[PDB]
Amino acid sequence: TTTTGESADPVTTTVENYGGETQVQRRQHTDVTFIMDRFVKIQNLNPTHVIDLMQTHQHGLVGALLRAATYYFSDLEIVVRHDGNLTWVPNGAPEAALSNTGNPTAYLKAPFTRLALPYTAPHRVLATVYNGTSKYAQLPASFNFGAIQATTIHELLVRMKRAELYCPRPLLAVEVSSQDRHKQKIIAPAK
Amino acid sequence: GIVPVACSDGYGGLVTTDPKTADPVYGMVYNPPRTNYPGRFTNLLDVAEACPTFLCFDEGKPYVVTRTDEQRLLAKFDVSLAAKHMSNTYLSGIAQYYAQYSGTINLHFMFTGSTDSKARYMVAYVPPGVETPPDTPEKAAHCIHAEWDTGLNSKFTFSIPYVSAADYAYTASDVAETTNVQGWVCIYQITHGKAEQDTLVVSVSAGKDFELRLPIDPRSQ
Amino acid sequence: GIVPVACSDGYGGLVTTDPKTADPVYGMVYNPPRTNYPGRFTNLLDVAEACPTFLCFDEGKPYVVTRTDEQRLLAKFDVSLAAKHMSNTYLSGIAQYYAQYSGTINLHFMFTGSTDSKARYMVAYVPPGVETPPDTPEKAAHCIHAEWDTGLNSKFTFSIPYVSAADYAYTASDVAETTNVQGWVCIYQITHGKAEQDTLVVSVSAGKDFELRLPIDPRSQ
Amino acid sequence: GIVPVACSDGYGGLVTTDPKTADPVYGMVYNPPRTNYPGRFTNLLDVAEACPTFLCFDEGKPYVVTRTDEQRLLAKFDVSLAAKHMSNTYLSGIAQYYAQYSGTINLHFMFTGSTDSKARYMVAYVPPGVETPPDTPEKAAHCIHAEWDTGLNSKFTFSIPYVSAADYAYTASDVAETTNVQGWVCIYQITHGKAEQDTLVVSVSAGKDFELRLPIDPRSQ
Repeated sequence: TTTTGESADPVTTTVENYGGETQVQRRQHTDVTFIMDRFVKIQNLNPTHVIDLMQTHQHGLVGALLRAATYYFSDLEIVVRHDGNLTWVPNGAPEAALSNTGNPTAYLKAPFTRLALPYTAPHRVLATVYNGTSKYAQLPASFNFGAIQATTIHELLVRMKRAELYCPRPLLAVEVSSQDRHKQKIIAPAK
Repeated sequence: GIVPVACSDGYGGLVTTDPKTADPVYGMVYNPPRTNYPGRFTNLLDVAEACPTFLCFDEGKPYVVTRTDEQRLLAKFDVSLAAKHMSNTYLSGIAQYYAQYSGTINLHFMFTGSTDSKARYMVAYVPPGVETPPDTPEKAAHCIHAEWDTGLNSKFTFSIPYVSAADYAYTASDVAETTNVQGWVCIYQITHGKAEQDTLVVSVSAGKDFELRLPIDPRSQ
Repeated sequence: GIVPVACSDGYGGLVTTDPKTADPVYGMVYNPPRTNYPGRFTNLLDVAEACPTFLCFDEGKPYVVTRTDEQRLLAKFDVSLAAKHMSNTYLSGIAQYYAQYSGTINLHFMFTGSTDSKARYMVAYVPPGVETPPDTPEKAAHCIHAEWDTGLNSKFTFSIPYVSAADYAYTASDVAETTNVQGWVCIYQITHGKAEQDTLVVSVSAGKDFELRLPIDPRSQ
Repeated sequence: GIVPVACSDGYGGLVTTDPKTADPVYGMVYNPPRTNYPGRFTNLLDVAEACPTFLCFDEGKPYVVTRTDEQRLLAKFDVSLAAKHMSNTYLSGIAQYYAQYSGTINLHFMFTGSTDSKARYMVAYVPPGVETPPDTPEKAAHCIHAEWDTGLNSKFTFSIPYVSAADYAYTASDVAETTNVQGWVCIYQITHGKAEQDTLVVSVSAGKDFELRLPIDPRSQ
């Protein structure tokens, strides 16, 4: 196909043009809700921890995909390996509240605790980038899913439920020195 | 009496990708409305189809250019999402998270020269089976190819066909093997007139039937 | 054979707020009747709407008063359920147990002066964006405001509007931030006649669309 | 309250052959099509019925031959899937994985001699009950037998009947017992004309009602 490139209108040419035939495509895997729907690790933990999806690794499957969007929305599931009981408080709660049983508190039960939490921010959607301040770089303090507290938090896993992404942003593969390909060991039978 | 159950060994463990849901603990939460929020995308490939991103050539230029009016191989690259030239594209950004693919990959060529500069280019798909790529338009003509003039319309799009023995190909590469290298794409300049400093910007996007298959988390963390 | 079940890891623990019920152990208990017992309330906000409680000013007085007949800023307070002036109100009593709110907060002004004392007041809602509150009725006039005379009717009610960037605001405060301070309310006296020792009693209640959102237990125990 | 269950002792363990399925962890996988792929077989016995394989005689020859024109017992073997002569057949390959069988086993005899060589053979089924097999056609004639000429048609098929006290027989053998040795098959040459160096190739396949019963894993691993 020949088109006026400057306009930037999308152009999707096909194999048919030179006698080929287009082949049926199944894209369930690339579906946003599906691909974001899985448990991923959070690395920097402390006995008192505020749930911030931006804590996900920047090159992780979810971490990178989340970053490749400007705005997002979702509910959540968390898995916590903790010593003592775990207390969670919603977005906007005083840190002091994590000390009280009246808030959702889960009594220890091996090997860990898995919970379903609702989106609790005061905004219609959240962002992975915010050009400006929230005070009278970092993101505004209100961009969180609440906080959790236990005597010791050994592991945290987060899972995005009902994810919605908006306004996509750059997503990068590892850079290549070789100038031909990026080569690495693909799994193959032993012997 | 009560119901007898067999708590089964081998079942019950947490699997990071399981198809179940956790038990809820904080009910009755109503969210602020977000009806009709703009720019939503529901499938990564809708985006990869509509937004081509740039290829990377010598010295990281999203274009090729030649000072001689003779036939020249302006650029050649491997048909791999792992290719050096694709390393900064959104398509490759997305593909690194899937083990396999199949389908059409579309190349876009945009001429940026002045009104007084003309050129004629050729693009060829060289399947695997030859030791090295054709260095001349004559030898490459015997492949699936397209030729085009620079004129009123600055952009030309070409589909790199999926032609392989297996129904899917790996997105990653390892060493020259049948499942991870599907040939080369060669871009030639047949000739030009007064286009010594003028360039051909190249970008890539996903085709109508492009497909990515199996979710993976291979980045070093 | 019997039913196979997978006792799942991560489930089963007690959560103080879970949506299930315990197993019963003492059945057949019939209670004394309490049909039509008086004064029942089923939602805290029904009470907060119908029963205004007093604000707290200098030296803990539920009122303001000025000895001069000139224009004066009688009082100013932060539009925060955490405000010093609101600290003894039922609305703030209720709000400390919820993380967020939105909606109208209603102020009530009652004049207690003698028949021979008259005054004219003004109340203004100053949104965030200005460094400090207006010290004069002239400067505050450019805001959303109401003015009123003292006459036969002793009470005047005014709605402090919910105007913010986000759909909800925090009930608690931390430091000057966009989510926890929503401006000020300024009460001025335009002038008065023989009202040197006469007062204006102020109270607050919840508006038609006032709403509290997320249950919390933040008090030191 | 919740459902009361009795986690039962003696249940729950993994059994390598249980009739249940595991819990899934990687959904939405669509396979490359393999519609109408050739040479599919769904039951081992469909193959064992249609593809006879060779018996093994002296010095591992899939045939018998005699240099004398007189009556001779060309070969005798035990009616056992464990027999030495059956040891290289597909039928025995399959049977070693089942504890019992019943049904018809078919023998195939193919003459490979020249046009100028003729012969007349006999095959007999000797049931258990006699100490040793008949060494002559005369003595064996009193058994279930078949005789045939060599002519235009080179192949002759004969069914070894299932005749036993029990309804099933063991596929394996241990020592002379009623459940593991079901007699002998004796192949004789009644006479021949100029067939000194000519052979009779023998193969075996499963009959219409041949059946294998109970899956086992008895090979040394």
